[PDB]
Amino acid sequence: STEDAMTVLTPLTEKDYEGLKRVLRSLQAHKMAWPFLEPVDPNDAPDYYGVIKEPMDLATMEERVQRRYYEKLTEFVADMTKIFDNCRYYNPSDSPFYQCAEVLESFFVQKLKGFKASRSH
Ligand SMILES: Cn1cnc(Nc2ccc(CCN)cc2)c(Cl)c1=O
Repeated sequence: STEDAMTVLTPLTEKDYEGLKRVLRSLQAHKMAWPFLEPVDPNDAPDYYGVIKEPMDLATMEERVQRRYYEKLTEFVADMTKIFDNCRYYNPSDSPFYQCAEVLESFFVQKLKGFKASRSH
């Protein structure tokens, strides 16, 4: 679709980055975002960094958004998707972390669809 190819192909502008920061800020303020605000503490999960290849967290993405790290929206979505995929990979489905990744990813998808619609019209 128009938004699909534009997500893959259209380079991010300074205007887009205003939308990326807003989406991220709305995630950081969500009540179920508490496990993803900062990197996982390895004292809380000893084997986490031995099994998770590419860890990710909202503070790392905030730094990358600040430094204009992302060139395409797909790269931004890929980093965010890693946060939730890493969580559901390491934790059981009845874990509070797992449940948070399910709620927050749905919330992110709602906000991402709003951002994609604002770039095209
Ligand atoms: C297994 N596992 C553990 N903790 C997670 N988040 C998280 C990050 C930081 C803090 C407090 C910071 N000292 C608490 C929880 C995730 Cl996401 C996870 O999967």
